[PDB]
Amino acid sequence: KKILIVDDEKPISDIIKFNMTKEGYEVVTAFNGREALEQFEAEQPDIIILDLMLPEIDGLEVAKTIRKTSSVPILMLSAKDSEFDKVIGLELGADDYVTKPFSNRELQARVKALLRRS
Ligand code: BEF
Ligand SMILES: [Mn+2]
Repeated sequence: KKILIVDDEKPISDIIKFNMTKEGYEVVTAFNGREALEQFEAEQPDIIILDLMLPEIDGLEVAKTIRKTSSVPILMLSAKDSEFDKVIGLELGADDYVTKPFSNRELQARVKALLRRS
């Protein structure tokens, strides 16, 4: 399975990539919202892990745009942890929303759960 990891912070992207590589997934990365949409179109990932505070296009906009044409599972991963943040992310099309800092093991389990019901 292929996972697109969207995060502008390289250290965070690297940690998620390492953990997804350990699960046997193929990993593709994007460091801003524009790169996220370009990688989504070129790579057709099975699941997207999506940061929200991104340069060029924010994660909420990326999710809304992707949802116009695809039902690909989206797991938002952000430091934005308010009730409004989680509700808006889910209402715009996210299948899950995990807050930073996060557990690598829980992330793996949620990606598995999402792939299970998608
Ligand atoms: F910058 Be991500 F929204 F944590
Ligand atoms: Mn960010």
